[PDB]
Amino acid sequence: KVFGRCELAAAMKRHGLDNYRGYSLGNWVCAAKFESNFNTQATNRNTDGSTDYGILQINSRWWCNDGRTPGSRNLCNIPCSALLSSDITASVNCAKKIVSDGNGMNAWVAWRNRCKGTDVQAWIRGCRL
Ligand SMILES: [Cl-]
Ligand code: NA
Repeated sequence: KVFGRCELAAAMKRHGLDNYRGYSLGNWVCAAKFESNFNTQATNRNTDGSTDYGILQINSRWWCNDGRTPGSRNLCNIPCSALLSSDITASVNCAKKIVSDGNGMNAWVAWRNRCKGTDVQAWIRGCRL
């Protein structure tokens, strides 16, 4: 599923991400835009052989099991394919574990390079939330 901007903002809000660990909703919408272009089916392979999955491009080296990332952890305890669903629940629950891990949203490279320090409230402007 390819989400609309306000559709995704409302789904993330319902799942508890608005101000989760201090990060306003706009941060999460901005990250999803630049990680996956709001497409739950996005996948991208990394040089180390790991793969990034779903709307928030969660990585198989640490967070999910895809059966082909040797010596990986599965810290969200899920198959990576569960992160590609049109229901974002699994992605959100895993993201909450990631952002609690110590370096906050800097774990998402696109967030650090394209959202951090910008006017992220713009990503929820106009939405009925
Ligand atoms: Cl933080
Ligand atoms: Na893994």
